[PDB]
Amino acid sequence: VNFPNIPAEGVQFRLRARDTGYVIYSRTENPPLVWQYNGPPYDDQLFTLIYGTGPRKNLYAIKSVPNGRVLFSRTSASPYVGNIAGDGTYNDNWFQFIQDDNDPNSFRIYNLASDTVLYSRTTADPKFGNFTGAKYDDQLWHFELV
Amino acid sequence: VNFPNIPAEGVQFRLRARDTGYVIYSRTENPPLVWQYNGPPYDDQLFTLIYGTGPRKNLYAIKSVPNGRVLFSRTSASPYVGNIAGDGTYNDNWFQFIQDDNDPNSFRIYNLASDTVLYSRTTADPKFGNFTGAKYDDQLWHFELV
Ligand SMILES: CC(=O)N[C@@H]1[C@@H](O)[C@@H](O)[C@@H](CO)O[C@H]1O
Ligand SMILES: CC(=O)N[C@@H]1[C@@H](O)[C@@H](O)[C@@H](CO)O[C@H]1O
Ligand SMILES: CC(=O)N[C@@H]1[C@@H](O)[C@@H](O)[C@@H](CO)O[C@H]1O
Ligand SMILES: CC(=O)N[C@@H]1[C@@H](O)[C@@H](O)[C@@H](CO)O[C@H]1O
Repeated sequence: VNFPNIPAEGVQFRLRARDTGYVIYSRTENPPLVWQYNGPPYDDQLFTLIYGTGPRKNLYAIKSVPNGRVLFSRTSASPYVGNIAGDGTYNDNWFQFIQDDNDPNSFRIYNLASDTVLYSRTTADPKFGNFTGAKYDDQLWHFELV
Repeated sequence: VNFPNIPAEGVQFRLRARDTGYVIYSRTENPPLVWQYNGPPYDDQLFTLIYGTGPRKNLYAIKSVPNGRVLFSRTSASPYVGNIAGDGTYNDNWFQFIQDDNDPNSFRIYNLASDTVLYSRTTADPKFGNFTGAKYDDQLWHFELV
């Protein structure tokens, strides 16, 4: 089931992991350009959604407020999770927000092109990334409206 | 996770529900045109896949062998599950095959446009249809190779 509380188009938010409490950032300098962060609020943690239509209905591009780049999640080349300019020019720029089967208040950030979800953990490196496999709690996210 | 054993493009198969053992049929006359059936093998139970590309990567159109129509699954209008001429003109003609979380050999027939899965049951009417909500075993299918 699609997450029932997806922010309206253009509404700004942070993406915060339910369990770690870390947020995603998307920047243009100093790789990794997309990663998780535990610290003060920076503008590169702010996102809006571009609503997919037609073949992209129920998918969304995740766009950076300060730099305008959208996220991608792929398995073909490094970096696997990154950003790129535009408004979702490429297939792997498009994400589905899938409500958790148990916790109705959180969702997975799912990529149709790559069949992956984003995760945030405190355990094994890489501590942030994408993943194809079983459901784990470290794949659960919140929209944090600002 | 996408079902790892999706038939090659153009290969013929039946869609049989794991629990009821009923198969889907798709015909042009006598409604319901798409429904479940408990009985002998007939041509209107035979399907092939059109492989989606580009924005439809990891999605598939399900085409009927004897009549050439593709399936649809929608919540907008009755019939909710049906067929239509073409090769996938509409977004509700496009399906993802999502492996079950527990049973690696079965999958849900998921529609991105409508956020529904197909089900087959012996209990309440309608005994075949689509559904937006929790995971139930009556939503599990096999590709039956012919
Ligand atoms: C002083 C400095 O570089 N701090 C960076 C900041 O620029 C921002 O990218 C943040 C993630 O929101 O990560 C921090 O490590
Ligand atoms: C053994 C191990 O590292 N397991 C992790 C699992 O805990 C979870 O983090 C998942 C990503 O959601 O990735 C797996 O590789
Ligand atoms: C005008 C209208 O309703 N168009 C629908 C279309 O949206 C789609 O549901 C299709 C089945 O793939 O059936 C059509 O009748
Ligand atoms: C309350 C109720 O009847 N729930 C059913 C559920 O058991 C299952 O059959 C599902 C289809 O997967 O449809 C639901 O309407």
